[PDB]
Amino acid sequence: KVLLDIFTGVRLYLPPSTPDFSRLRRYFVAFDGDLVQEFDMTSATHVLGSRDKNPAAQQVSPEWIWACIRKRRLVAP
Amino acid sequence: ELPDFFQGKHFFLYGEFPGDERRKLIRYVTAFNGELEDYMSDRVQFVITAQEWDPSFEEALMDNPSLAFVRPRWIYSCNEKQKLLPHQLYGVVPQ
Repeated sequence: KVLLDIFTGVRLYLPPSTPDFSRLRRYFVAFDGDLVQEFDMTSATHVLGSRDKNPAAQQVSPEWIWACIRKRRLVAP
Repeated sequence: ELPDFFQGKHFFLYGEFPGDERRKLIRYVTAFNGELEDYMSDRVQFVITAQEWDPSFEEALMDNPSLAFVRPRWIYSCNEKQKLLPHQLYGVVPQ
């Protein structure tokens, strides 16, 4: 199977200001990611960018998303 | 490195899908570079439904002649064969 279930169970808010937004989102969702809509932002498992608001989430990076898909599993932030 | 055989194709998911089928269809259409629409319009090229033909299908046809009505198994098998299969194999028509 080409589409492996990598980001299963993770709810990530991807802000449209993020560079490479469309490709990042396409690949994240393609590997079982789950995007959170803006109004539902405070309740999400990870945040891309900065811990404001919702510091209860975990901050990651587009580099993190790419490294996860290339290691074919979840990995450290 | 993902395939791109839905690129330029506009999809609308109409009606209710069983279980997580809606999420799965979103995943596959996005993966293969399909563009999913929040709303129906004459820019939609493929309506994906599990429900049966109703007069709104014909109303959308009269405003978009090239529109096609297809079952979610089209998307699933497109993923399985990793190819763009002919949607006519999985079409929805009046009953």
